[PDB]
Amino acid sequence: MVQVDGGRFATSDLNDLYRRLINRNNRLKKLLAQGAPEIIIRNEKRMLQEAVDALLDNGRRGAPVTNPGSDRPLRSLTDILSGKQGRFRQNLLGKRVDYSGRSVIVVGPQLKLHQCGLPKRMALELFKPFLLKKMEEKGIAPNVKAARRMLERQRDIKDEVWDALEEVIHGKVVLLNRAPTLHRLGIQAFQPVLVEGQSIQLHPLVCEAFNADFDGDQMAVHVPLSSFAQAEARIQMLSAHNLLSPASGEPLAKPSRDIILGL
Amino acid sequence: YTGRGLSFLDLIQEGNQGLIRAVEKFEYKRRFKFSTYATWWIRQAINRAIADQARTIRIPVHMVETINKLSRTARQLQQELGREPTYEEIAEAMGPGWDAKRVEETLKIAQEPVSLETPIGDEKDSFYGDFIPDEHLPSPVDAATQSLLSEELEKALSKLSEREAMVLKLRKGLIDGREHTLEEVGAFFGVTRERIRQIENKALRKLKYHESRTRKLRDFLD
Amino acid sequence: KKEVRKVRIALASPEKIRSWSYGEVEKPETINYRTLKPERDGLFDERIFGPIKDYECACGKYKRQRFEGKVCERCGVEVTKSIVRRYRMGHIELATPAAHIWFVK
Amino acid sequence: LLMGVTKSALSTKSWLSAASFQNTTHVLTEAAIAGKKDELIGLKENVILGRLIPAGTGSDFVRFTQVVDQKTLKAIEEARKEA
Amino acid sequence: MEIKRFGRIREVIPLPPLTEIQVESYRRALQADVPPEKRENVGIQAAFRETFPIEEEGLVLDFLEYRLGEPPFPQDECREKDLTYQAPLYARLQLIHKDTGLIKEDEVFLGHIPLMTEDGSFIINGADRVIVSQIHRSPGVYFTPDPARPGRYIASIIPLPKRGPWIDLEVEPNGVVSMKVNKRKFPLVLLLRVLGYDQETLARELGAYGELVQGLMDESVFAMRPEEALIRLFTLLRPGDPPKRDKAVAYVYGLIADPRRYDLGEAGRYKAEEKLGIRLSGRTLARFEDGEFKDEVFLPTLRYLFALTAGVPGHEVDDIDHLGNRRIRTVGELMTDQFRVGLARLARGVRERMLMGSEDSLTPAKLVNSRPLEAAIREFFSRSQLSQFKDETNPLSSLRHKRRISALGPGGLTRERAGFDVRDVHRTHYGRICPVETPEGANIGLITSLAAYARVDELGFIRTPYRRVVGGVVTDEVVYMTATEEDRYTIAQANTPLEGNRIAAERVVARRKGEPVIVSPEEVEFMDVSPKQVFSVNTNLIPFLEHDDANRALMGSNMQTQAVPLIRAQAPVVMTGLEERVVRDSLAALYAEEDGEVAKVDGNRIVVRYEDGRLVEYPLRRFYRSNQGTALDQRPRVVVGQRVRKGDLLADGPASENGFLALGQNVLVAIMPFDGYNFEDAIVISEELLKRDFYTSIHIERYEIEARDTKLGPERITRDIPHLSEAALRDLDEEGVVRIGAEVKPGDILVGRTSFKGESEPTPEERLLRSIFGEKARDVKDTSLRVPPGEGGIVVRTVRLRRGDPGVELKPGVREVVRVYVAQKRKLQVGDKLANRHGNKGVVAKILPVEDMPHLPDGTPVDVILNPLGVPSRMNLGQILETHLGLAGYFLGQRYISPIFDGAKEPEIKELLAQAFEVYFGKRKGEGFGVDKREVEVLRRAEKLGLVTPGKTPEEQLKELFLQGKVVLYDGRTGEPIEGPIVVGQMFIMKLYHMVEDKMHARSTGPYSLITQQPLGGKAQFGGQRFGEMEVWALEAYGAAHTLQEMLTLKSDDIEGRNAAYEAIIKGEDVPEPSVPESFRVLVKELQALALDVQTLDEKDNPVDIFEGLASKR
Amino acid sequence: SMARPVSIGEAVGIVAAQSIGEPGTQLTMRTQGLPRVIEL
Amino acid sequence: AEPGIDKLFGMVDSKYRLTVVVAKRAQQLLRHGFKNTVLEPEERPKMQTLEGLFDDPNAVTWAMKELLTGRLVFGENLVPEDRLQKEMERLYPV
Amino acid sequence: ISTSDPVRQYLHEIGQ
DNA sequence: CTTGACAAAAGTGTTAAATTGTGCTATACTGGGAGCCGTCACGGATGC
DNA sequence: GCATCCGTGAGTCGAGGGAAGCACAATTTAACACTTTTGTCAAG
Ligand SMILES: [Mg+2]
Ligand SMILES: [Mg+2]
Ligand SMILES: [Zn+2]
Repeated sequence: MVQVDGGRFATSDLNDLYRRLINRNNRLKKLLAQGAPEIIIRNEKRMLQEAVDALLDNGRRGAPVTNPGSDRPLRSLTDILSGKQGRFRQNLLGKRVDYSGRSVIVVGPQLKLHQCGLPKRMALELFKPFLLKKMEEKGIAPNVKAARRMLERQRDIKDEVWDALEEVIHGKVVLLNRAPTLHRLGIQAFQPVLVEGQSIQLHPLVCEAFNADFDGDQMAVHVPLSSFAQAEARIQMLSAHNLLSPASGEPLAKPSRDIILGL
Repeated sequence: YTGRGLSFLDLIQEGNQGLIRAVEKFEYKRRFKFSTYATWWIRQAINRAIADQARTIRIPVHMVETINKLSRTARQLQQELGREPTYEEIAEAMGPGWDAKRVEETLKIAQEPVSLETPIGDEKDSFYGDFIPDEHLPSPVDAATQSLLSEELEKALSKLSEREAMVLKLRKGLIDGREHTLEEVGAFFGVTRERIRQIENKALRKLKYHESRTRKLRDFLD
Repeated sequence: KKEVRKVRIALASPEKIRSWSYGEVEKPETINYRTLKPERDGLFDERIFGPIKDYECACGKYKRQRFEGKVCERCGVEVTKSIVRRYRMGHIELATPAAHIWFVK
Repeated sequence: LLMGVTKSALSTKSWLSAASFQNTTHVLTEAAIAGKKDELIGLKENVILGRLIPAGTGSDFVRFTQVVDQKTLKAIEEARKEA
Repeated sequence: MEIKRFGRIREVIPLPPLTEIQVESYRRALQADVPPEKRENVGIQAAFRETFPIEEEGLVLDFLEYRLGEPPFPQDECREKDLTYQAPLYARLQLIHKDTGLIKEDEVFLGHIPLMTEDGSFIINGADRVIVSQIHRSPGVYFTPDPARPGRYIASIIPLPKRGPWIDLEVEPNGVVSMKVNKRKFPLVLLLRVLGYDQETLARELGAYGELVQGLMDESVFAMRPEEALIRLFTLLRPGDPPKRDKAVAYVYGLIADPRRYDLGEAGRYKAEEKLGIRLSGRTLARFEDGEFKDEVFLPTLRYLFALTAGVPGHEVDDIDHLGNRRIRTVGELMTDQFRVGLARLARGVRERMLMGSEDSLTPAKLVNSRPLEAAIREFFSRSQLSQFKDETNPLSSLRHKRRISALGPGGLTRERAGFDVRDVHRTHYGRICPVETPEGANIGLITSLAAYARVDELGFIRTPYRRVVGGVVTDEVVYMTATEEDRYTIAQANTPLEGNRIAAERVVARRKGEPVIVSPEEVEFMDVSPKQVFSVNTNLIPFLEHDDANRALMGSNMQTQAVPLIRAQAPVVMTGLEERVVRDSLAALYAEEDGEVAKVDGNRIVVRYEDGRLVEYPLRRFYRSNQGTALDQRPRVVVGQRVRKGDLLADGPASENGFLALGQNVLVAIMPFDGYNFEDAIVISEELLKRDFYTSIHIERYEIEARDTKLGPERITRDIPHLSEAALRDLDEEGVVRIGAEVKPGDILVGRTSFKGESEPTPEERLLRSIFGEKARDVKDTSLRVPPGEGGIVVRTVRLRRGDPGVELKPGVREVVRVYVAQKRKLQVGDKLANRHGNKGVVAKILPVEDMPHLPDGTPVDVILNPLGVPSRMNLGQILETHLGLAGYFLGQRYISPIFDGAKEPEIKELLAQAFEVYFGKRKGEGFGVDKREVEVLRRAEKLGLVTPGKTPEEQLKELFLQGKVVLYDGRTGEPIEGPIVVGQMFIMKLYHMVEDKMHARSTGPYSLITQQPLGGKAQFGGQRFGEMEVWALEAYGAAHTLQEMLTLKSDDIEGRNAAYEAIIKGEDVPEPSVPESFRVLVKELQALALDVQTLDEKDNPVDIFEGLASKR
Repeated sequence: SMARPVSIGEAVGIVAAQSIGEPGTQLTMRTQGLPRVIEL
Repeated sequence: AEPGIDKLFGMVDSKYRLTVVVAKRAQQLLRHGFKNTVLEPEERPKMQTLEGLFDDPNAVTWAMKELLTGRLVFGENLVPEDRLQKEMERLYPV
Repeated sequence: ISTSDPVRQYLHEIGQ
């Protein structure tokens, strides 16, 4: 039962289900203590059973319990743990991740097969802790807090921050992702190249693997952190290393429309 | 009484409790029919149950009556003036002891909590709880800067003497977690309170001198 | 210390459910409408599920980690980390037994 | 016996993956009554627990490989075999 | 720049008012101008006459009339104060005491009716909204074939939505006709008996078909009295309730004979009379009069069913997707339905109040509680699926949104439970619903657009116009007619040749019941008005539509809506003729009411002196922010003293040039690959476009902050924010708000606000820091509003609403609210999406300097380079023809109006290209320049490709290439020509609303969820990217176990893991080994809450505590 | 993917499922096409 | 592609073993501040900075180059983890 | 009366 | 390193005031109300 | 042989979305003089 920034209270439906269960249980206890007739006690016991049911699995038996003033069924534990929006498929099998960005993709014909065009501001935000460490190493900032304060305001960023960022990303790779990830090459590791602009530059030869054209497709960027993650991305997930299709064994990064036309 | 926060059967059971009370307190010597005296108790029990159990955040009965009276007054003024009344009119119509501020506070009190599972968009896949950040647990940045401040403070206290650093770390609660008093630190060291405050002041001055000569601790002050 | 290798799921007896619970929830009250503090014996009771803020009881007599693992005699709230509020469960003692719907429907 | 992919997946020995696939109530009730113990063999269970999946670099065949240079290895062998 | 018009079809009637589907429907619903005694029984008047009179039964509440007052605030004030543009609604009611016979009358304030603006939209809570019309199955009587059993038919009686149950009549295998109501089947014999029907009547009426009547001659209940038959039926319908005569008759009357609970509808009644050949007295299945039930529709329905089963020639099954069987509920009907629901709730309240209280001392004002009616109306206008946030990126966007037809919504289909049949293009969509315009994806076929010439009639059926053809001559008589009426005639095509008015062609292409046929001129009865009636307004704006594949015309028409207004927007060179009408009917531009002279011209207002002498001042909407953030401004197009006639343009609206719809720019386009920067729909543009400010738009963003009351104290909007330097507060004024005109970047302060800090003792390290620095902790903290990352611009407006202001209804506890409007001028950049009307879309991937772009031999560089490889697969050849005509117009200095399916053909385009080449090469010849050497090389290569005739002079070969639409194009980088001639022309390209500026997002750390502690989602919340199941599968397939574990734990919800990882990274160390996710702990706790003992074990089966001892009871 | 003997530890089940399901959209739908694969 | 990636794949029986060896060597290099490297001063990976050429801070690149040189021994059950860490600390104090 | 409808079942029980 | 005061911030009892919880009202009143088909189609399982 | 019940139906993204009183007894809170301890400042 949290208080939002506006002072309003937001609570879950489990609180309502628990309140109904407790009210019915206490009223049954009072009725039993008063020697109520068998009809009243039977009705209250039946309501107690139905409240327990609604708490455990709302809507399984009878009319779903809804919050008064609305027709939306209350979310029970079973609904919390089941379905596409349940705990398993929404928070366990898949999660939202830190050090992740997203932007529109454009074609980079000058890129190498293992390279991508990463915007400077996206790289600055994605590699923020590494950038703060590098800034502290040099004379840009005295400590990490001062570096973060410097990076808070766009007009306070000096020109050496970009040099430090270029130093940071050296050797590292990022995972480019396009949805839906139908096969495994829907996520590919690329060596980022800092570019001026706001759009991600994609190598043409990987487009067929990504099923990506440039009529408005967007891609996500993920930053592996440790030595294991970087090694896995650079060795196993690198675009220049996955050249053949795992489905058939034929090349998947191969010449495409304009390349084929010219040749 | 349906539609006021309690389901039909809950109202029925609360009225059953009221009926039991009416049977307990009924008197047949007065030659009145049972329904006449039982209706009072049944309605009483139902209304009390609505006042007590129709809100997730429970509100006392007197305050519930105040809210209901305020809503009735607002509705009457709204239908009489042909527009939504402001707080001044409502307060004036409520009576003495009521101003616009009290009406606004009562309306703010009468705000029911909103469900965290209320859908946002047309698909109904998104909900309120997906847009409410958790501001209780410290962020990784906050924990990191707390650790950095602790490390820098530990390094800064190294330049102090062996006993002065202990005095400051005890007075400021850096060891046991809670601040100690001068008499308590004295009982720990056998020294009186005045000497303790003097040595703490001297060590604090030394720390200020070192900070001025180095400026390696000012950024953490925000 | 030891690493998780298996995950077992089984029925919970009433005794096990009571052993899980740090206290019985006897009232449907969630929080006070005026002070916004949790109500005693309610769904958000600090005496049951733990303190709202780290190392501080409801009555505000113990407010530091020096008195860790202590339960205040004035308020009954354990002086510990507030994150236990995500892990400490309660229980409701039903007047009459109720069947679990998962084993019925 | 022959069964479809859905029935084969829902009748797996691990209740975590079966419950995270479909029929969560049914899978969980059968597992709870049978007292089933999930040995964390496949990939979905490790994902649910956030463990290292038993595939790729997380497989026991390659996970325990040790890398060591000439000088330190010679130092260890000489310092131990001298006894 | 003269305009040349193509086409031979003469349209007899103009386009109807494009927004009439909204405006006329709402006018009929409200009837606010017609006097009360002359109001017809439709709309809210019908709702009043239906729910009233209210009788407890001696209190009777009778309704006499209603009226709508003037709105409390104007539309601009409602938008500025977040109000609803509505008019007060009062009802005149009389309370009659049947005992005494006394009447007391007073006017009761029933509430507020939202008002429709002149353009056809509403202002709900200060936001522009559109009520999308809903298509559904028309009520009435239908006869469908039974799929399970061949040769059998089932009759369905369908009332208005939520106005009665569907009635099913089916001939069962046993021979007994069964009636199905409310999922319950019972013998129709019983209900037929309840309607006062005997054996002889049935034998006489339905007995002329065969054994079917013999299946309806069950004498076991015929001799049974009607009363006991009615009670028996009541027992069937609801078993268990004690059988009582009064309860049973009330239930049956409510089910089949109550006008207040069963309503067949005007459309339903009309369809029933048309199909069954009868005349319904009302709109109910039966009438209850003289204490008895009289049949209305059951006997005709059963007679039709029996005759259809028998096989009579005159009866046929009903196609439920036939658009004569599908009707439209416009804004008026939906609002009336919700008003009737609210009025029924109010009637319930009035009935329950007159039961109590002093029947002697009661007034209509006391009985009537208007709160339910207002609640229903506000719910309809706010939280309805059909009440959609108005799409006003450009005037065409709003025009489309007002003409959209949705099969979804309350009472319609479901996005997922809709099959192929409901989504298909029925043959009756011709001229009534656009076939190509629909949102591709999950809503294809479910949302469509009304056709250009189509109009919805009184009953809700879409009618289309046809010209009457008699004796072979096509008359100017135009008949608007529905699909069911359209099926009865042979309708010719609008392109049929005519010698004046006589049909000239001997063979005429026509339609008979939607099927194409070849008929004689004497067999033609009707003709199409024009090819425009088949398509919607958006699709009618695509020139050379006949050369585009439908899948790409869909994209082009949809993207015309998403184009943003441009500061230098200009109308297309090749037009269809609807641009002026679209601008005129969108009400974005300003026109003269009558003939007059302009008195004053200003950027803010235009004052006109009309002939009658009255001064009329028209304020100009300047730099107004639309719902999507685009700037909507009107620019004056007249000068002081200029004489204007009636309807003359006074000021362009957004995206309009001299009254013509201007959604983009006319640019010089070369169709050729360029260094892979055209790869896969990518677009190359010249820097010259940015130099002269083409594709430059103005976008306004609104930032809102509130100063509230809090238990610790009130939040103060002030310039004195603790712990900030003068540099941060430089642009803030004395009141704490950023000054108007200041340039703000991300991280800059817009409104300064300080909030009282929660009472909490500081950490001992902070206390030692404060003691060392001797700084007392302040009582307030910075909670000011700052510019989010990736945003900024120029502060152009500040709005401050304070509590107690006139009309400002702030929420309780909010002292004040401050809104900052920041406007930025966006130029075209890499990642921005361009498109054309023919479905060719792509993002800008490269911006070249002028010296790098290919250029004409005269030195003119091209503006845009398009990849030709996007043409063959998409089969949208209209862009090529537009490019050719644009090249002709560019060298001839003229624009073209070529209507769709009747316009510029290739010979005409080639003659225009001949004239264009004449001027383009005569200029060169007069200037004293022959043929380039490199032009000669290109001509040699072209004659090797067979593009030019061998043996001709270079000038003639160049003319041939120009007639083919190709020119000798030079490479700006090398100076050498492109080895082949390149199609260079002038094409109209739109800059779409989808910009990389609003789509780029990145995150290292930020907000986390309350329960799962995982990062939030969305750029607005500074959320992370969802790494769903398929991404996890991709990592598993790659074998990246550690990357997957990091994404699952270190970067999502391992609180200790993520904190330690961030701390290690900022210290220059490697991130530590992760731990158990918090989501798994939540899962375990929820499973425990379900009374399931979930235990994590070790190698030796001993329990392992994943909660760190925080949940173990000592 | 490498035209060499498979390395021990590869999640070939996930690769198999992704390989089969990727061209599922290309299968015709109109006992034939994607429904045939689903019933198989 | 990574330099010498074909040789790295051919030096191990399973590519994931190659990844594990590279990552473990990179962590060893990071923990000891690149002082345990088997690369000669002319073989150390370098990056071009505005000031000039400096040592490459990416430990994965160093590990891959070291594995290419062939002066590293990788396998299973070579030496005890505690003893290996202690000896590496002793020879290369950090 | 109706097993699935609690209100109807209660009304039937009290009607006896 | 100590007393020897002393301003003050904190802690300690009672009390009058709001604030909140509980009982009671006697003509007679005695079984609800919102429902309402493009009911979603289709396999899998149980069970008559 | 059929009838009934149940669970299932792609991904990512944004955008806005957000019957009632009235009396009376307990209980809690605020306030308020007073004792403190808790800091300080003064010299010894
Ligand atoms: Mg695309
Ligand atoms: Mg779409
Ligand atoms: Zn306490």
